[PDB]
Amino acid sequence: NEYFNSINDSKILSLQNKKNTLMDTSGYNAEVRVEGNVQLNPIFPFDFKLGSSGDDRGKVIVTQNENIVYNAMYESFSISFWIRINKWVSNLPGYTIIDSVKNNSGWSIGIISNFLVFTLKQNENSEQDINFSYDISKNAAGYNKWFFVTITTNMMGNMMIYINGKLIDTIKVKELTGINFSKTITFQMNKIPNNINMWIRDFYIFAKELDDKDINILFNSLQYTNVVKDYWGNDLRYDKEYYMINVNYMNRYMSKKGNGIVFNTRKNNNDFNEGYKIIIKRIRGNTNDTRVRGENVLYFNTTIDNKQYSLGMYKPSRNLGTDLVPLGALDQPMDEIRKYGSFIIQPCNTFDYYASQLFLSSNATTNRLGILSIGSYSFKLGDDYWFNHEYLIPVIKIEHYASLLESTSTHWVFVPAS
Repeated sequence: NEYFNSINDSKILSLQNKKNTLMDTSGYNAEVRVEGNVQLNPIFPFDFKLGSSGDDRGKVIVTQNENIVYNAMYESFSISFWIRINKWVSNLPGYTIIDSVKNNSGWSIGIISNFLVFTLKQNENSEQDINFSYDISKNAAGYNKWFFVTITTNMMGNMMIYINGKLIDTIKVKELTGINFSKTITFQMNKIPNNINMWIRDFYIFAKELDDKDINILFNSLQYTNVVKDYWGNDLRYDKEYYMINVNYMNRYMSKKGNGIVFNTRKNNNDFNEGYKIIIKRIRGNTNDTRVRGENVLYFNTTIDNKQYSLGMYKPSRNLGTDLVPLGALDQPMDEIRKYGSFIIQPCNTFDYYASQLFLSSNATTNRLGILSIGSYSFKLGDDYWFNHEYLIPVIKIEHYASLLESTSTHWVFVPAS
């Protein structure tokens, strides 16, 4: 795969984490100082963490050698990295997160409100910037997911910004005389006059202008595709409590009536703190390392009252439709769970969310009998006696699901109860 090699040749700075230490694996060997409280993840993705807290707070400084800066100080360059910010609310005040400016000239990345802005500066008067705005409708609880930023900048060409491989906003670079690029880049959360976290990982800078096919290769090479992710982009894990949500129904939480699992309307969308939680339990794995991966056969438990149930098929009070059968909370032994409560997970990640599809399994094997979806149906549950009622329920389509195989009503996400 030379495509990958051709890009790496142009790499002037590669801020990676090896041996539990931040360093420059570019080969040009930059200086990396780690001041303050900077958590460093031992587990992949070997990310490093920073805060907005006062006093001793995290600071990472990187100093590049004069020779290699001077050459690339006026031509073409790109910046690419993974970022995550927790409680990135829409009313958030302005912050500078990554900054590379010495004497009123350079480049600077910052976040304010629903915007992540990238400024280019020459002097104290004039400055040209590009930004990415997050869709507040889709992210009422805050844009708290991991996302991969890529900024290409050609000095007499174009200055574009990418998120997750998708081009977002693009503007024309202005005449910038007297623009001196600093030899220092500082990762630190500094407020702007008039408690959040930030995770960074794989901060690369290139000496050329990367194209669409290059960016998207980079994006895809820099993730484990077969590791299913939670809502925020972290490795989805077994034996961990999550809130199970359908992509088409982000304003519903999970509840129970009789044997039936029923979805209900969230009171608010500040937090995800509502309804019953589930735990994912493993059955069959190509690997056995706590992480949930594609083609793993699995099942779901959940503690409702002081009992613990497992999600599994049941016979509804009347027929809901052809080949259609509801999923519910059942107190069933492992033999029943293998017949009627096992699923095969497949990751499905888009620009909007990190989700997954769930296929009904045949006797806990990877052979597929159906697909887990969601719908509103009229039947009896619990104390219901006189009339049928409409319930929004999880439902498995059996045998013929090629239609639903592409529907976003089959995309499920998992939000931790942290």
